[PDB]
Order: sequence, then structure tokens, then C-alpha cells
Amino acid sequence: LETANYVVKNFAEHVSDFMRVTFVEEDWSKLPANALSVNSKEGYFVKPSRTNIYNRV
Amino acid sequence: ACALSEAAYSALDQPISLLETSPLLNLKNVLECGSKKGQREQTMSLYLSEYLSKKKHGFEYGS
Amino acid sequence: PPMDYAGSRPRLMDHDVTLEEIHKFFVDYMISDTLGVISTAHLVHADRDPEKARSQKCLELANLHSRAVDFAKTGAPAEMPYALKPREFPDFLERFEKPTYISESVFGKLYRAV
Amino acid sequence: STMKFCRECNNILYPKEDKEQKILLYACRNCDHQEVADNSCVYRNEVHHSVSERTQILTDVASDPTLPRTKAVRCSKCQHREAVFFQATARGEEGMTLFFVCCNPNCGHRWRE
Ligand SMILES: [Zn+2]
Repeated sequence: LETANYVVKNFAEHVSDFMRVTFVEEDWSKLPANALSVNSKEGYFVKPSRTNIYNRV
Repeated sequence: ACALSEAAYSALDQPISLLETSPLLNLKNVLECGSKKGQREQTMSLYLSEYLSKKKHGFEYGS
Repeated sequence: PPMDYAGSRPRLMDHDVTLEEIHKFFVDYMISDTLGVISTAHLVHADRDPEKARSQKCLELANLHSRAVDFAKTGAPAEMPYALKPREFPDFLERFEKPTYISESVFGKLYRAV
Repeated sequence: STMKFCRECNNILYPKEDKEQKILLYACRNCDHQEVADNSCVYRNEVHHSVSERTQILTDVASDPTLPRTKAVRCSKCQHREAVFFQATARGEEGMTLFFVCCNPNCGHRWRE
């Protein structure tokens, strides 16, 4: 149970179609900055190297 | 006059490559004031003192 | 009189939004987003140093907090810098990672009385 | 900037224009024969500045000038002044925004605005 929204209230037939998708840690915590775009030196200036979890999300 | 002669005889005359000429030639060009050799290259100065400092990054946007 | 509350220039794209630059902006919020970190590092910096909210280190966090909360309007990162975390926390938040020094401030007597 | 050779004459033709019948007719000097133009283009040049001829390291002129520096900002990881600034575009944007590159050695940082 939750407070309904105006975007849901007009579509009273598709209430089984709305879905909230959260993206959390395996331990259900907040995703830090170490799993996504780990820093790595390449040449003169550094650049964030994307990992596989970024391309999965 | 000998106080300026002593700063010219012991001048470090190791010249920079092409941008700066010499520490003695830069002294002679300051001492030669009225020697108007020509109007070929004249350099000005435009100080950026205005109301741009109240905004964020005003000097870099003004220059 | 406060400082300049004006923000940066908005990042107007050339073409239209084709639903791919929204996902690349949404996943870009999980990284480089220090909202509670700046306020936490500013709250533990005034009790540790004299002349509270007036030093050269306490003003950079207050300037960066105007950009750290306006990420949803303008796409500019907070870029929380180094050499500003005090590497120690007082006895209010009680984090066991950093060494908890004995606090002496307005909040220290406010905590020791309770 | 073009040149042709005359058939059975071997001379350099002249790009003249006929008055009544509007057609580019090429005529040589000695044979005075006529020939139509298959290109209609009497000039082609990849024109450049060319104001400095062998005067690069002997004159104080500069084709590509250096980027300016400013010491009013502090970088994030390096915590140092004397960073350069310029204006460019990034992946499509109406206008140009300010950029920064940390000119301090062993730092390697560059932040937008
Ligand atoms: Zn001929």
C-alpha cells in the first residue's frame, strides 16, 4: 500500500502494469563510486574506465 | 651613473633563445627613451578591471 | 551580504533528446554525486577549527554545496576535492572507521548533557 | 590555373569567350583553332595564408599561438593553481563553454567549467 499518484489514477485498468525498479548493492545498500567507472590512468590525463555492471544497467 | 655601470658590467649575458633578448639589451632599451627608431611594433595594455568579478568566472569570460 | 547565488550556463544540446541521453544521465547520478558528503564534511569542520564558517576551508564546501544540490537542474558535478576531509569524526555520528576524538564545541556540551 | 596543348600545333591555348554564342571556346596563338570546354573551370587553387616563407624559427611570428594561463582556480585532486583555460565544444552544444586543464606536473586533471 502506498499513496497513489495522478499519473496512475487516470489509468485505473493498468494498475498491474506499473512497476518500481530499484538498483542497489548485492547487500541491498547504495551503489558506490567504486563499482561504476573505476579510475585508471591512460596516457597523460586520467579517464574513468567503464565496467561491465555499467553496461548491464 | 657608476651605480648603473656596475649593474651593466657584471650583467649575466647568457641570452634566452628567441623570446627574451638579453638582460643587458633590456636595460639598454629602457635607458634609450627618446631614441625613436621606428613605429613598426607598438604594444598596448588593457587591464581587466571592471564589474565582471561579481559573477562566477568573470575574468576568464571577459578575457 | 551573501555571495553570488547565480549558477553556471545551462548545457543546451544541439539535437533533440532521443531517450538514450536520459539513461546515461540517470546512471551518472550514482557516481560523482556528493550531497550528504559535503554537508557531513562541513559539519565536522566547524567544531574542529576556530572561527567557524569563516575560514578558507569552510567556504569552499559552502560554495560547492550550491552546485551539489543543483544537479537536477544543471548537469554539473559536485567534484568533491581532496585535502578537505579531516580524517576523523566527532562523537555525534559515531563511525568506527575514523578515530573518534573528544569534541569540545556547542554540540559537545549539547551531547554530553543528554 | 589550367593549361591545354593544341592538337597538331603544340602551343598553350587561351581561355577566351565568344560574344554571340555563349560558349567557352579555347583558342591557341598560332593555329587559331577552336575547341569547346569540357570542364568550364579556369582556376583551381588550395589557397593558404603563405605570409611566412622560410621564416618560422628566424622571425618572432606565430602561426598557432599558445593557450593562456590563470592562477585564480584550484584543482580538485592536485590542489594547485596555474591552470590553463580555453573554449571548445563537447559532443554537440549550442555555443562554447569554458574548459580547464591542470598544468601542474604529475597531476593529470581536467574539469568542465
Ligand atoms: Zn594550333
